[PDB]
Amino acid sequence: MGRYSVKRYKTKRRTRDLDLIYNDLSTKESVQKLLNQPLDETKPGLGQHYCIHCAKYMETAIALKTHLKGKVHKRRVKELRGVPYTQEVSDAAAGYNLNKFLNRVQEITQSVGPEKESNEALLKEHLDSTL
Amino acid sequence: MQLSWKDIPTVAPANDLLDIVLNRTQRKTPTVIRPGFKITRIRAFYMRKVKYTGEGFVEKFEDILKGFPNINDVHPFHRDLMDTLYEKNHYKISLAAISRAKSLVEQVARDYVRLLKFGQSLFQCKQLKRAALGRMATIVKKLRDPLAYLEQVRQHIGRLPSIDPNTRTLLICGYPNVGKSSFLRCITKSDVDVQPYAFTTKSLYVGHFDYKYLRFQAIDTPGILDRPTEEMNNIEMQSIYAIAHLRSCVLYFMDLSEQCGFTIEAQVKLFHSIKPLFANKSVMVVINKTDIIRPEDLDEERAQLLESVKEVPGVEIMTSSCQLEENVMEVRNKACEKLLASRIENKLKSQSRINNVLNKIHVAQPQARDDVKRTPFIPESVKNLKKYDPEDPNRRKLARDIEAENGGAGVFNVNLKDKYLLEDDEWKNDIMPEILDGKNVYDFLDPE
Amino acid sequence: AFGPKAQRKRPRLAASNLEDLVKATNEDITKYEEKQVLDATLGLMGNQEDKENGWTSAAKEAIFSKGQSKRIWNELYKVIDSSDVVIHVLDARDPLGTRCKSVEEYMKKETPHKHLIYVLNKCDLVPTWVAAAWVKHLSKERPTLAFHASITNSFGKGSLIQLLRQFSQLHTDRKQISVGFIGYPNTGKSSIINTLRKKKVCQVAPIPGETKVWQYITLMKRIFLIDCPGIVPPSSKDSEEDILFRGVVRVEHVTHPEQYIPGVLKRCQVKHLERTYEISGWKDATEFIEILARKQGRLLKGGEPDESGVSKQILNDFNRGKIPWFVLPPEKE
Amino acid sequence: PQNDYIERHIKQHGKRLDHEERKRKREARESHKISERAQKLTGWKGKQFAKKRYAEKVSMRKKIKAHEQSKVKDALPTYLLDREQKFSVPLPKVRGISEEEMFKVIKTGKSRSKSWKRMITKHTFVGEGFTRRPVKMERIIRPSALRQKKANVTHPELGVTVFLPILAVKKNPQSPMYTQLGVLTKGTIIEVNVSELGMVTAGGKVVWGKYAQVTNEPDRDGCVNAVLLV
Amino acid sequence: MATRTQFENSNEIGVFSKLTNTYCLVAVGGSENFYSAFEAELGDAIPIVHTTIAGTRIIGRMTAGNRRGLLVPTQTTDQELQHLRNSLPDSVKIQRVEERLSALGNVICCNDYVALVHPDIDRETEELISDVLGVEVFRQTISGNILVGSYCSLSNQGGLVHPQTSVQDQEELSSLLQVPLVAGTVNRGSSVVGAGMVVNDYLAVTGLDTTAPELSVIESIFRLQDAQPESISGNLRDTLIETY
Amino acid sequence: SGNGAQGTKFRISLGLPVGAIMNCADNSGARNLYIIAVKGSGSRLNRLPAASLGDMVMATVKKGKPELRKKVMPAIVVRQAKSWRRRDGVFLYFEDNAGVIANPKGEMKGSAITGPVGKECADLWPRVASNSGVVV
RNA sequence: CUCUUAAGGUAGCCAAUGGAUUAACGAGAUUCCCACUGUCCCUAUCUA
Ligand SMILES: Nc1nc2c(ncn2[C@@H]2O[C@H](COP(=O)(O)OP(=O)(O)O)[C@@H](O)[C@H]2O)c(=O)[nH]1
Ligand SMILES: Nc1nc2c(ncn2[C@@H]2O[C@H](COP(=O)(O)OP(=O)(O)O)[C@@H](O)[C@H]2O)c(=O)[nH]1
Ligand code: ALF
Ligand SMILES: [K+]
Ligand SMILES: [Mg+2]
Ligand SMILES: [Mg+2]
Ligand SMILES: [Mg+2]
Ligand SMILES: [Zn+2]
Repeated sequence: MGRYSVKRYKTKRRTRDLDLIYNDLSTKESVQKLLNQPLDETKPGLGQHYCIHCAKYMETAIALKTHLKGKVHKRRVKELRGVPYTQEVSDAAAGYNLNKFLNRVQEITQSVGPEKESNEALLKEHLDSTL
Repeated sequence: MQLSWKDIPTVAPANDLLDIVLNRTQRKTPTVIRPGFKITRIRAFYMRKVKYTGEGFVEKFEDILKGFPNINDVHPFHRDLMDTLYEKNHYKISLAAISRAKSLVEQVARDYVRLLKFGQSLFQCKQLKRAALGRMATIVKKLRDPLAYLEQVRQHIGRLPSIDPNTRTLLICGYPNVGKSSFLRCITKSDVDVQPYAFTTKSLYVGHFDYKYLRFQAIDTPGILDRPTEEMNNIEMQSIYAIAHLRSCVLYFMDLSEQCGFTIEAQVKLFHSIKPLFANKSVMVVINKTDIIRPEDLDEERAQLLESVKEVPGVEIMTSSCQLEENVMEVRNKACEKLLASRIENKLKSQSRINNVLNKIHVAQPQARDDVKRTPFIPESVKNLKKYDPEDPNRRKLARDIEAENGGAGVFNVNLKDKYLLEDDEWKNDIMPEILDGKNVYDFLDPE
Repeated sequence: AFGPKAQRKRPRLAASNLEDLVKATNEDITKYEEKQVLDATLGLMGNQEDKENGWTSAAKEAIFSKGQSKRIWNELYKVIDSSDVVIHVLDARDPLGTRCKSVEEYMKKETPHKHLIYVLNKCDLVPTWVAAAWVKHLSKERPTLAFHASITNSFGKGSLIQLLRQFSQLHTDRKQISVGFIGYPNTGKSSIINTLRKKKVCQVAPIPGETKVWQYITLMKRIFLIDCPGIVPPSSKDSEEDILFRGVVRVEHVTHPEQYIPGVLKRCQVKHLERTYEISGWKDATEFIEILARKQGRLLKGGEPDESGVSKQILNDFNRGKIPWFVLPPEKE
Repeated sequence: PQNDYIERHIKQHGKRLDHEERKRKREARESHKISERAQKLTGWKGKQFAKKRYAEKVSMRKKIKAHEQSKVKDALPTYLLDREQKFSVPLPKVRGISEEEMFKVIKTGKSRSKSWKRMITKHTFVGEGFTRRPVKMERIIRPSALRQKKANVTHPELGVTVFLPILAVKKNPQSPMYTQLGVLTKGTIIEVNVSELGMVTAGGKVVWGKYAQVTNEPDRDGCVNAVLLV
Repeated sequence: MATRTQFENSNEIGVFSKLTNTYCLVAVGGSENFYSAFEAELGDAIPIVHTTIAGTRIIGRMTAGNRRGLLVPTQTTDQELQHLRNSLPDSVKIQRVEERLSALGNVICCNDYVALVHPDIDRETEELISDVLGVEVFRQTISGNILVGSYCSLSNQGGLVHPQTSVQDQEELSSLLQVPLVAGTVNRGSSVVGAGMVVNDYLAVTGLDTTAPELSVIESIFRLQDAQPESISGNLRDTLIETY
Repeated sequence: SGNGAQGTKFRISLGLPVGAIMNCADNSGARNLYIIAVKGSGSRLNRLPAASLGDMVMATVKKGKPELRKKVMPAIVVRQAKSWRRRDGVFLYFEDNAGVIANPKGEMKGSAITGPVGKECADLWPRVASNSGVVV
């Protein structure tokens, strides 16, 4: 309603969603494709220096280093730590497709969880080494 | 190429055009001006009159000039045909007269608007405007003859058949009364008149047919007389230009019964005379009217003449009768085969249309890859189904027939529940509940 | 000839015989096929193919029709009617581009008593041999004077003044003569008048169309100079690119200058461009624009290069003479 | 359809069954229709209808006269047959034109307070080598759109008119001031180039300059018409 | 056994219809002329079902199936799913699929034995295809063209691919599908053949604007008439050279 | 409802007036489209022509191929950000405005469309439905 | 009596520079771009 909320969260000023960023961080191939990109003028920094968690392009390596050494990135990482909250969560909260939600929960706990954590750790150490 | 010129707007005569444009000025521009008004207003009034009238004349002239074909830029067959029909010299001179009148009218309009810039009184401005309009009227009335000529030419040229010179063509030629229009009637659905006197047909007539899924055109011509081009007339020149320009298969028709009024010697002489016309085109000699006389029971000298006709490479003699469906179809198919062979063999000598043709002609094939059986599946009901006859007393009634007998399209309300395959036919018109106390019934609906 | 009352039943000029007739038809068919190939290599590959797709070319901008205004041409005909001597001012970089041949032909046809001469201005922007060759080639038609217009440090001022004094001496019974300056916009007509007066008496600006109405300037007691707005004669061969590279239109009012930057690349030497902008390594106009924008810091929001602004600045540099270039003069004979 | 398909369709199927009777009754009604149009059409349409009726009646009378005249019943060389074609001036007195009509006041200045400029409102001949005076000293203004170079000159003998170039303005009857300004009004004597008329003196000299008198008002009709003085 | 018709003056038969070996689906829009065009050739031999998918008429583009099953997207309503279940016999399975690519008819090209699929479909969608439709599944593009369902028309006898498919790609796809493949057009030059026509082992339905050479190519490659084998391209070579 | 369209078109909330820039969803090389006209739009004093989902517009390319630029071409709106009502009973909207380049007969220049395509537009234009990978 | 078109292959001779195409500054006059928006489509609502 108010001016700040309207001019920040307008429809045309939208940013990438948490579940999409979770799916980008889940697999190592997605991490590689996001880290290694062709040089594109339409993106800042020629498409380089891209924070996957924040889904944001920085202009320079020093800018990316400063962004990583900050609370905004830490807030985004803490937000991404949890369950990605698909529509199955809301359905189960209403009591709908409960077995489907439980299957997704156990799959997240078993398979997609530790692999995504290992990918995050490898991405962090790669950024530390290359920066 | 355009092949058709029916979309030419009506050409008014000189007096009618003058009436149209002048009355358009008087209706569509304001007419009341007072001498007590400002001189600038008076000058604007008369300048608008002059400019609007000039624009009307120029618009009409431009509609004339854009509509008519450029005779020197069309395909040479169309150029020769239109030169024979309308005398290209007169055609171009009349259109140049229209162009010159357009330029002169524009000059008059510009000059008198510039003059009206300095008008001092309403009387002087009115005199200048009347002078401009009168000079325009003089220019337009000088066009009385070219406009009549061009209106006649427009009417005649809107009705010419569309002949593509780069498609597949069966040309029909010969003496008058040998059966050319009869053959065109047999092989196409053209309505060319068939009458037992010479020159019933005075222009080219086009028919069409399909052979091996290919669209063929067929040109029936007025008959040619065994005369030199110096004393040849325009009607015969239509046929001469058709044979000269259209790359095709030519069918030269001969009447051996001499019912056409021309002797067999005359027909052979005409064939040998127009022999230079069809060079590097397919040629065939069709002997019509085999139900009156036949080549086999002719005279010895006449047989020698027909053999001399056959001597010319690489023509072929075929018999036909315009009451013989099988024979006219056979001669049509032989001519089409010769024309197709010529076109395909000519394309075989070209290298441009090779790789794409091979790609679009090749049929890929599989090979093994597993010991798995894959066969077409046709249901027994399908293979026992009887072919639907639209014209039959005892035929299955279709959904559209039921719709038309009930309400018609857009009024008939089909019941989609009638096709339900249920355990009980009384369950077809059952309303399936969907909501009960804030719960979707469908996500609870389950066996066991 | 034709109609219900037609009496023409035979062709007027019948061919000799069927062999000549078929030879003529074969010749006509071959000529038609060759003409169709030659015209379809361009037109059907260009304009007519777009008609199938329902495409239409972008509407022509009004900024390219500047210099063809009725007010401007009214001023031009006024100064010609008032002038005894007419000085046609050409650009030393492209004098054939800046020649107004239609106005020259009008002057030689309708008013033969008016003396038309050439002044080749901006000779300081071309190599000396280029200016000499252009003067020699234009002197085969008209008296041509090389000039560099500047109030303080000029070239050719004394020669122009003595030529004007000679014209006055020839017309010594006219009690005064008028010398009207005509030519393309931005050739430097007002600059030449200021050079002759040794004072800024006519307004001068790099932007085209600074002068709008005529102006009388008293050079000596018997010599008047007439300043005229620049004129661009209409034509069909003169494309928008040619008009833009003649320094005619205001670059701020054009739509897509990146489409014209390849014209700059074709008209300028690579070494000259790389010396002017301190950049190298581009292989096309888009990369040239992007490299220049990144070097100069002309970034949009988020770091996107400002291609349109950089291209407009490049076009302005080309037209205003911060990038060296010239059109080669005709070969020496 | 192709060629004369409507004519062939009439030949093959005929016309509508009531076509002849319908056409006949329309042609019978035409007389009543003509009278109703003459008495009912108003304004411009009525005037045009009456004008056309008069022209048709004149043409019909001429046709009847020609038929009855047919029923009652220069010495050119061979190479020219079958090929078709006091010292008082014709206008000794013309309408007088005052300076008020001839000239128009042109006001100058930012507030339009100075009125020394005059503009000639009539057509003028300026001659060869005309250059406009400087605007600061240009009192008399002859606008270029009103300047003339040629006139339609009619020879009284042989009855022809040629577009001839003007050479000079000999005498404007209004005033010698208008003569020296080159004003072209009705009655003005001008000199015209008659080279294309092929006139030769009795002594053999080719005549290429003669006098003509202007017979129209060019400011009213946009052109100069003149009669040669032979 | 190739007929031509229109759905409300439109040539895109595959957009508005779905034809398998055991059933036919037709959009409900308008009159009964489309239904009767199918019914004149099929009789009451196989079920012909009026249907809507998410309230739309584009049922051939929204649905996929063969003689053993029918797949519908997640946008299909429960009432439409129930109507399809009641109209079709139990021999044909019906499955609603949660897939990001909802245009299943565009992204799946299948017959009774094999199925080319969009290369970016989900693994569970692939398994569901292999289960319900009972076919082998290959992720493929038709000469770089995704939407294999719209750019291919396939039966158990042959296949028609869009004409810009190279010969090597045609050979690879023919080896994958185990049917002869030809490159051609439908509806007078359209490249979208899968959405231009519908075909099964004994019937083809194309648009009215399809020409005689295109119809002959379709009949030959799909082996419709008994006297029309798939190797009569040698006999139709003359007409194909003339047409191309 | 425009030439090439299949049937009638119920009224959708207008989102894109003339002068708006939408994304290009096809794979023809263009990046965005600048709306200069709306086909079928009525005439009213001071009222801008405006497009909605499923409409055909005349557009120019601002970003994309230099060959494709500087020409006016038909486009079909396939996504809009202004919310509109469906007769099934929900208001809905997309995150962006997007169209696809087409000929006057509603046939696509491109071969694929990236991102979801509205049901209304897909049902109105058969070639859009044929080139759509996702219909909502 | 005589005068001007000798100059030549993308930067010269002649005296760092060859300049006023002058930096900086300006409630001076003007054009364009990004951003931004109720200027507008098209108006609605709230407070004193
Ligand atoms: N007995 C017989 N008469 C024919 C045959 N073909 C044409 N005719 C007659 O010949 C007359 C003229 O034929 P027509 O079509 O006008 O030939 P065209 O003038 O050369 O075009 C017609 O009245 C026909 O009845 C035929 O095969 N047998
Ligand atoms: N280098 C150079 N620049 C010139 C010369 N003459 C004019 N200019 C420049 O060209 C621009 C336009 O000059 P202007 O006299 O207004 O051109 P006009 O439109 O013909 O009057 C001005 O910015 C001048 O500085 C010259 O001889 N040499
Ligand atoms: F000719 Al200008 F400013 F362009 F005086
Ligand atoms: K200027
Ligand atoms: Mg005949
Ligand atoms: Mg100036
Ligand atoms: Mg308004
Ligand atoms: Zn971050």
